[PDB]
Amino acid sequence: LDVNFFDELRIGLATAEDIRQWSYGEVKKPETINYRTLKPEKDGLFCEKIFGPTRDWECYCGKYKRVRFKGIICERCGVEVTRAKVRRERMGHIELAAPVTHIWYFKGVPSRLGYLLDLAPKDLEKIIYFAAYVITSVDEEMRHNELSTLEAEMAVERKAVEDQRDGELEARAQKLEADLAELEAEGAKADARRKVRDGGEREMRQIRDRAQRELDRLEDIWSTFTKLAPKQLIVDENLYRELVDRYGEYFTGAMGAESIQKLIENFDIDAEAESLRDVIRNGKGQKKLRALKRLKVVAAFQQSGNSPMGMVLDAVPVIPPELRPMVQLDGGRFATSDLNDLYRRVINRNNRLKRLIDLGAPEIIVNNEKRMLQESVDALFDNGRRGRPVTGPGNRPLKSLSDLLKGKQGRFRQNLLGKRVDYSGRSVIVVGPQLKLHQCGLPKLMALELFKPFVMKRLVDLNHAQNIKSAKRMVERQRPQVWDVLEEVIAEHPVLLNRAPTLHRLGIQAFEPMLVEGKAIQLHPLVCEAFNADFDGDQMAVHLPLSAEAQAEARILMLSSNNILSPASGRPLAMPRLDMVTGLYYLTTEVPGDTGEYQPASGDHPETGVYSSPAEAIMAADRGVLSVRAKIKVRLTQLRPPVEIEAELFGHSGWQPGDAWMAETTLGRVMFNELLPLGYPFVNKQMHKKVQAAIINDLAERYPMIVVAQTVDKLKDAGFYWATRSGVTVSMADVLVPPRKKEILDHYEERADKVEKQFQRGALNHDERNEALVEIWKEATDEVGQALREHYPDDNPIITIVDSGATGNFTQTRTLAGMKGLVTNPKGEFIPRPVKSSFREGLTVLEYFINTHGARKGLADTALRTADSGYLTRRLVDVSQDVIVREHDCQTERGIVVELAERAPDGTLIRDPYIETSAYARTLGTDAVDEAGNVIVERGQDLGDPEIDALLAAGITQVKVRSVLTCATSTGVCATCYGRSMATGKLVDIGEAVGIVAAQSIGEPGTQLTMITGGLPRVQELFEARVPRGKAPIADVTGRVRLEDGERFYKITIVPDDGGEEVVYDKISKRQRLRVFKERVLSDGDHVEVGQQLMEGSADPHEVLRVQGPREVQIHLVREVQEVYRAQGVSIHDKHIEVIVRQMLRRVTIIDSGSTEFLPGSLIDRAEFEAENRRVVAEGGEPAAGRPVLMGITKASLATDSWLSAASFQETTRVLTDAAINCRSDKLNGLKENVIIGKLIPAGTGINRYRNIAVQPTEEARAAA
Amino acid sequence: VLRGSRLGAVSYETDRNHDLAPRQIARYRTDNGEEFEVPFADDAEIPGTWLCRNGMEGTLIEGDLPEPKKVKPPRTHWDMLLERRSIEELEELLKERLELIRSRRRG
DNA sequence: GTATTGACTTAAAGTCTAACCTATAGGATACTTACCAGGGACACGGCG
RNA sequence: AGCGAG
DNA sequence: CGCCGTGTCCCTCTCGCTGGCCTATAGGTTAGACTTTAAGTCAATAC
Ligand SMILES: [Mg+2]
Ligand SMILES: [Zn+2]
Ligand SMILES: [Zn+2]
Repeated sequence: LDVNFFDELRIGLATAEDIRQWSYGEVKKPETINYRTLKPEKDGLFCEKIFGPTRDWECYCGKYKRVRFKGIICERCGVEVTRAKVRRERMGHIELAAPVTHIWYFKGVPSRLGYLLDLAPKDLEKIIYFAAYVITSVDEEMRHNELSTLEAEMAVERKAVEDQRDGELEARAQKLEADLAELEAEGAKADARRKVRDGGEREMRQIRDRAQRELDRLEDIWSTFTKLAPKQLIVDENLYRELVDRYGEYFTGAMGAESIQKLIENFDIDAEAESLRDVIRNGKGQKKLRALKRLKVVAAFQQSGNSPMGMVLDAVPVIPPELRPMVQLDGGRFATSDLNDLYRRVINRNNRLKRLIDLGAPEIIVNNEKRMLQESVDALFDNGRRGRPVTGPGNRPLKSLSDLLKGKQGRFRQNLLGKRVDYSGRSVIVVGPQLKLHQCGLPKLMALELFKPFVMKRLVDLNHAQNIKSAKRMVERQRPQVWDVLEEVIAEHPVLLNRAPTLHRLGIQAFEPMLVEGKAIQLHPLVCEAFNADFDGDQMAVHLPLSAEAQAEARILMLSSNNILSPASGRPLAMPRLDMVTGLYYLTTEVPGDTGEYQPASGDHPETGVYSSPAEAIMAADRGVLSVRAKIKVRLTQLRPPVEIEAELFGHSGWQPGDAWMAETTLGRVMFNELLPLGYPFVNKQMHKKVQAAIINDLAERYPMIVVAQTVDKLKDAGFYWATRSGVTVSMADVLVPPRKKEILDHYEERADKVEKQFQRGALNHDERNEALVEIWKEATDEVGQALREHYPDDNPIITIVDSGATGNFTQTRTLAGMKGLVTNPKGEFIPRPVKSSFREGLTVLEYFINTHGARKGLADTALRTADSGYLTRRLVDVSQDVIVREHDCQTERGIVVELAERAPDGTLIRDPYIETSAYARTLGTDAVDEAGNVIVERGQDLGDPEIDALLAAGITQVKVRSVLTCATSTGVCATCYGRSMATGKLVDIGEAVGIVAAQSIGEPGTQLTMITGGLPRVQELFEARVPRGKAPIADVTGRVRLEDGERFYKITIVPDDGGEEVVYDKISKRQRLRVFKERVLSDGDHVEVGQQLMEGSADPHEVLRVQGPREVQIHLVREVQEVYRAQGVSIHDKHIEVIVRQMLRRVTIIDSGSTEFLPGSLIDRAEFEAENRRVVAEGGEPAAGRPVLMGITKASLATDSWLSAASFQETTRVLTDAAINCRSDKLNGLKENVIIGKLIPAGTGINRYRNIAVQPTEEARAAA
Repeated sequence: VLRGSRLGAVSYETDRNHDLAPRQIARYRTDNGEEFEVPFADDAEIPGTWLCRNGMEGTLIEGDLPEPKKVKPPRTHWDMLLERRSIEELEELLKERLELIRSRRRG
């Protein structure tokens, strides 16, 4: 109905009564349509009488028609006359002739049916598929009382079989007497008599073996009866039949799904649950473990009022026909839905079962039919789960009813969270440098097609068209007059531009579209790095916001000129790069001895280098007098001087717009400083990439973002102009080889030859020689690189591009000129040849072949890595959906300590290297104290660059800041604890989805992390909390490390200072080398602390958590992830990893239930844990002890309270099976659930405080108007 | 595009809830004591038997009760036997079987 | 222009008759069992 | 299936 | 009652383009024309 009356979405088992209450009929015949008239057939799968009419408002024959007969049913055909779209809504149901079991609750490991009934999965599969009988009832009373009468009968029968046995023995004796009489009365061979006698005694041995067979056949059956109890499986139906004919009463046995039905019927959940609870409480061991797992399914059917019966089906619901359409494709060729085949099979087998039971058939045929019906329902619900999948034409599996939901191509992920949209286009992008940062060229044809609903209206209003259809005709023929109207419609109507993949937020940005001539979207050069879009065919898509809210969001939140800083680290993303950096570096660089320079020589003439104003400087530049890169002194009267000269000449209130000063700089630096705002002081620095980035950072921090956008645009223009004028170009004469190359190659080939000799004399093995040669040639490559670096002039276009920060590193320059160096084996090792030639010299054939290995390996690795990083990003987004800013402040005292500078041994504070990503953009939780003095900066400060400067000046290192980890608010986090928003540059808003931003910021730099595990796999196993490969154990208690030296192992024993119970470590492998504890490596009998890693590598986060509480595992995780990301050279603020880590540590393991519905081993949320403790302290206190646990991103995501998000995340079938068993209601509170149900997400502009803002004119405005 | 169709069609006709044809809800009762309402139009005799949502036919619950008759059980093994054998030989075989069993029990 | 009657022809049923589909049955020598990944996590049976 | 961008 | 081995299940990036046997009976359905009837049409006329 309405997305506001959508408070909850409950899932549970659908009993047969519910299934036949949904149904509007029963599909009784396995038919779809008529072959000739091509109309729905009666009682068929597409029956019009059940699911409604194929045409709006008609009965099947035609008697009743049109809306005037709405809600009626024709008495001839029985079709209800209503809208045909109800065929997408009404369901049917097949009434199975015999019960079947839902496959989801049988095959899905763990078998929930088995756990409920305590039947082994093999036994359940035997019973359900008619391979073994099972006993469902036993009259213990009549068993007990007749245990003597039937004992008497069995004694009689045993006596009779023994009597025939002894009669057979006597017959043997008589025949043996005859045989011996024959043997010893007539003349025979000495052995022939013994041959026949042994033959006869062997016949009697066989007779006694038959007697033993009978004794077994009777006594085994009696024993089987004596222990006959319910839920006992009976293979070898011969024994079963003998039992039924003999002790048929005293026990009831069945076979198949109906037997499980009877078992569940005769199954009191309360008593079983109570017995299981007693067993888990009193017993222990593996028995208790199996008991506990069974109580996760036996409790679910108790806590809720759900029957355990929904597992066994008596009716199968039939999906509405239009969800499985039968369409007449062009050419008449009909196209089934692949589900009508499975339904047809089910109905055929059900009807055949009905007929077989009606006729009266031997149990073999009817049981085979029942097994087939069970298999058909299984295939309908899940193909290929048991046995070979049911295949259709072409030998392909039939798309079952569950395959529609699972996978990347399933329904939850291909049609609900991601959809195709109207009002969208795609085209190749071409750079437009004449655009402004908030503009994008939009091809005329694409814009006209996108906006044609609007253009039709406008050219009807202008009277260029008479009505809407005429206007549409003009648009379809692109009449010459519909282009100006287009320009009038497109005005200030933002369009979102997207480039797949959207690795982060700034991959969708709203631009004010401008019309361009042909077929290409003109993108601004600056937003390229935001999109990661270069112009070699990088198509991108354009979406058109329609509603007022959509336009407002595109214009305010997403405008490209509003998104300059990266949300990950806050560094500018729209700053100039490549050509513009080269242009600005060329413009602002100074070259001594240039034309027009400044010379102070006297005695013959004045300095003859000084200029009265920048206008005169540019006039001189026009003449061949003054270069733009020549040191001069100029009189400046419109650009503010730097802090030192300002404080000297002005001191206090230097008002620069009018005052004049002397600037000893180049003209290019003056021209550049004219691009920056008026308030910005003179820079007077060569503009490397780093310097430009720092300038833009400072500008964004101090000035409004509009000023930032305009300054950035002017910088782009100047950079392009002076990159054109820079004359950077490449030629084989601009690539200089080092002149000492041959001497170096000879000097190192001598060492290589010495190593080869040494190998030839057996001095060292193959591996050692390979390593030595690798080292030699590595040193050689280093030396030739140094020679090349020192040989190059500082003016060369190659080195100028590399060393101006524009692009490229010096390794590429060395590869181009000099020595490419060693090359990687296809396996991964280093080939020791090596490639001893440059790319300017040209590689030989074999050198090129050796080179190709690593390049192909890298191109395959890049694909696999982008896949892995995308998967990790998906997991990180899904885990932290529910972390969004809710409040402004917790007022929580708890905080995290950050070290900042480190005290020098001689005494000095050196700034910590990784401080920009740790302490910046954080809020102080506790006031800073310097030498027990006053406060340098108190709590509740953004802790920006001036703050850090002041702290380092004071002489204080550790400071307590507020972080999401120690955030007291329960739902999401708060603005203050989260801190400053890196993108916006100020305190975060009260609706920001910081979880999504954190996930995207962590997962975008992946695909640039060049994978102990040390790259993307390391981050993957850190977030997943998996035990690492290099499980390096850490100490448990402060003590002395009694170390040994073992063979194939070690023992890092430790004798504590608690003196308690010294623990030893296991077969710690010899390959793992010892760690460097503080300078001295771990020495035998050395005092270690509580956490000092003993062996090299990583320590599994779980152990460090168990040993040091949650805070130290938090620090360990953040430090390890940040170390992995720094090792490659990527900067991510610590707060994003902190958000993810916070999401990982939110649950507690239950050790003691207490007396409140808490299973041992259950992972329960800490907030709910505390709430239950508060509820239980009163009315009798039974504290349920618990212990912190570190989950992973996948486990933490799939444990959410919403089944709609967990199901759409991963393992849809398991999630839905468990949710159905538990009767879980989804409150529809996260972002994924709201997206799925198509209602406003509770973040950003959708929260309840911003959405229902009341807007009205101010009273004075109304009075004026 | 392959451009398929579900057959049937669409009909934009301004939905009316005001002037609607008169209806007479008719109750039917199945075998398993389940009532079922059916909105038939007044200008048509209410049928005496409806295949209800239950999946089994139900008669009208008012009086009437026409109670028709249908063909007896389509066929039967005995009937098929009587189309290839007569009574006298079947009786003779029954006597042979009876005497055989009597000899088995008492001789 | 707007009030009528008297013919004068016409499509739409409404119905009876005929053929062409449709549900169904049957067939008697004898034949008797069909057909290339890994990587991680969890659960079940053996052995000590 | 081949193919493009990352 | 632990430790091990084996079997099974789920996962593995986004977007985009092109085109490749026979017979016999009984019963229901429709098509086709005949006859009737509501329906559309024309001519003259009076106020
Ligand atoms: Mg590209
Ligand atoms: Zn009808
Ligand atoms: Zn907080």
